[PDB]
Amino acid sequence: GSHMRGEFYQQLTNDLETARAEGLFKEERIITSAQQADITVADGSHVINFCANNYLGLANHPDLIAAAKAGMDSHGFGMASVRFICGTQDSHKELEQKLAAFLGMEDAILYSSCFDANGGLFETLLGAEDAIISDALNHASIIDGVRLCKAKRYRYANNDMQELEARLKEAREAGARHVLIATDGVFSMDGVIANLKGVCDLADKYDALVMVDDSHAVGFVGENGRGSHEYCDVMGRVDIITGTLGKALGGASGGYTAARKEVVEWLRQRSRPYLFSNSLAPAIVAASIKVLEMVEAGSELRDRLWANARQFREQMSAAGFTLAGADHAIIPVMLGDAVVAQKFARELQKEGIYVTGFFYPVVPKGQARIRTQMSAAHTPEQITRAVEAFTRIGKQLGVIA
Amino acid sequence: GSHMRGEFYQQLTNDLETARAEGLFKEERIITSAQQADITVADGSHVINFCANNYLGLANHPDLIAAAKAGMDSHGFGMASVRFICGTQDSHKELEQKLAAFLGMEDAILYSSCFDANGGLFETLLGAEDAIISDALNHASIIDGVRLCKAKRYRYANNDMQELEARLKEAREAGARHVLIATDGVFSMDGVIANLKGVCDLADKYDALVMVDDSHAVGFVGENGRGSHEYCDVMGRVDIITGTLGKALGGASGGYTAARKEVVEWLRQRSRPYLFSNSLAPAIVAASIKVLEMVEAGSELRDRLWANARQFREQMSAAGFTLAGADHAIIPVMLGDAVVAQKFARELQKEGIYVTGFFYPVVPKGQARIRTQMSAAHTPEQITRAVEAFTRIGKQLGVIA
Ligand SMILES: CC(=O)[C@H](NCc1c(COP(=O)(O)O)cnc(C)c1O)C(=O)O
Ligand SMILES: CC(=O)[C@H](NCc1c(COP(=O)(O)O)cnc(C)c1O)C(=O)O
Repeated sequence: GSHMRGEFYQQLTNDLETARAEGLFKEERIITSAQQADITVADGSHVINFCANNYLGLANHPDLIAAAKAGMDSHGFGMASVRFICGTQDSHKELEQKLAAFLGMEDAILYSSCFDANGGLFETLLGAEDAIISDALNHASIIDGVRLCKAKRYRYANNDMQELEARLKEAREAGARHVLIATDGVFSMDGVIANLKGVCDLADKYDALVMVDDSHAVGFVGENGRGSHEYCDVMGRVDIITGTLGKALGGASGGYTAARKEVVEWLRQRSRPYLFSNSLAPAIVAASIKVLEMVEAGSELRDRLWANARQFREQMSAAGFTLAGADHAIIPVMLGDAVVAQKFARELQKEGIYVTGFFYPVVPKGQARIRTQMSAAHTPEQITRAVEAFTRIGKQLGVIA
Repeated sequence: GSHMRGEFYQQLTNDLETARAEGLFKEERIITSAQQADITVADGSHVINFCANNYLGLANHPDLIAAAKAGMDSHGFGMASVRFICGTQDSHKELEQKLAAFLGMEDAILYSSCFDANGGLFETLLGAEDAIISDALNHASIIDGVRLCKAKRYRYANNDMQELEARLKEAREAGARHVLIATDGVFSMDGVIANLKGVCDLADKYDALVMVDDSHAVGFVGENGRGSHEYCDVMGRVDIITGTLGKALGGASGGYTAARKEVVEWLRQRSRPYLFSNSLAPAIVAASIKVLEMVEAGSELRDRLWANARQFREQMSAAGFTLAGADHAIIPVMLGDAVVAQKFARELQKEGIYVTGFFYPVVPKGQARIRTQMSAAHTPEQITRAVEAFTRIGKQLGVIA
């Protein structure tokens, strides 16, 4: 019979139509240009993109494209193999060495994404006798990595050092052997930088390891763009740092875990995504080696980005919008209702501003928002223009007075 | 205090030392050339690679490199965004449409790897009231995808249709709502092709969905290279098919899930790796569109691959070796002892043959082997050389008489 399978398919169709009615259906907008500030969409119109992880504006940089091409010319198109078989080229090692040095760590191991780095981290290093204490606002990739781990789990309210301490005492009282605190370096839907000084101080007091996902920090957060550990001045106090090559560092693909030598080598020996998934492509490896140099010499880019973030926040703050977070390129405009968020975004596009509405499940129901993201590429003029558009539409939709 | 953190690092060091003592430490060998049959290693010497997923020899093909370059010239280096925000270009949709048509499915959704396509599949479609029945030999990526799902789990011995039916009865009698059978199309460490005819017939009898991971079949298995569903004559009967772009289809990176339109759209709306991980890079998207045309152009590469597989299996079997599986490019030479596998691999490189030893945890302890993989790029002479080297070393080591 096909009664149950028929139901499976019918409920999917029903649930999709229901999502649409509730303003929860994500529609993909086709972009026909390369990733940059000024993009072109399907109908050929030009709009300013204010929602990319292209923080330093390098996603379409000539130098990275050139490096990628040179990489394919000398090292090929694909490895067609996981690292331990025949997927390790000299350039993979050069990149890992360069990454470890950049982050101030002993070694680094490559993955095809930070989602995988996180997924293949916890289960490999901790077990049933251990405990993991996570910030409740942690990224989905951290949560899923922790779900695959046998360690006892505990959670503390976002940036709440009082609860973190309570959970640490709880874990230790329960007899946990090794304890690890896991937190985003920057909470991506809120534009909030973690309180790593507070976290590390507690880690010392309770003998716990510290893991930080710096996907939305590496390359532009910190005076040398090293990440949240530099920004919070706890360099050397974070045991494990994971990151991505798909954000500020090029935006193509790839991720990694940087830590002490023992951790990294054990990950190479037992991390499932590393053992059972393709090695990073030569084009990405080559371009990533080049991007780290561009980042190290990107002080002017960071200055621009930082100036852009303060301009947009200051101006939107003056306009009366409710904005989450502080001191980061991610500036979420809080709207609550998903239908209003989608409408606001569509109206903004008519005004030449490209942003996306965020709603369940990427963010909680009732807490919909438009997460804007500044880039070093944006000009003061574009930002003023975006602000004037947000203000006009915000007033028309009853979002602001 | 720091007793526990100190112990954490010491134990990792102890674990590493214990691993190499038992012949379970994987050393990576640096390759300085592009991926191909005749590769170059660190010291500049040339060796023939018989352990790559480069089934059609396209990993360093000039047409793919050219397509990748053109893709970057028009679409940039990276998307620096997940698909629903600003990571969808016209080319992403084009590739998904081409993949769907190629596989004989309604639609397809791209991921950065098949590891993640599997990881983000099950949890999104099934829940606590459902059941997943898995072939015991399933790949780690399927297993980890199932581990994130709340559905009740059942396992059946590899290719055991009797036990598969037993579990289907068990699940249904237990009151399961939706039941899904999950299986590799080709089991990668053994070179065994799944019995999809038997699986699908049973799926109909018990009203169950069927999922197949065709990573080691898409592009070269089947008269038209469509995969195990074509080979087993069950095209259209497999509800969900996942695959990779990192094997026969180029070998760079990327994965996908193909299924009915409503399944695919629901995945776009709720699959975690899709919502919270970078969109596929333009270079890979472009090259992938080209590779599908290359696979379709004719049967020449597939013919050579199968002739090569036939030759190696016949010659190695006549030479006295114990081999696993049948009828596939993957031809495992069973050695049992990890120390012997490691030694055999090293001795083979001295003879100009590059293969790798496989042991715990990639395969059970006591079941070490050297998994060879034929490629359309291999020549009859290279294979004969390989067989002669294997024979010579095998006799020297006492693996064969
Ligand atoms: C290369 C191997 O040794 C082989 N590959 C992994 C694999 C995947 C993952 O593909 P991605 O690189 O993540 O796109 C998916 N399914 C299967 C069945 C396999 O084998 C392996 O694991 O042996
Ligand atoms: C692009 C977003 O909207 C943002 N990015 C994801 C993310 C990752 C995954 O990086 P990969 O693309 O897998 O290399 C890892 N950590 C964090 C903290 C985030 O946010 C997002 O999720 O909102």
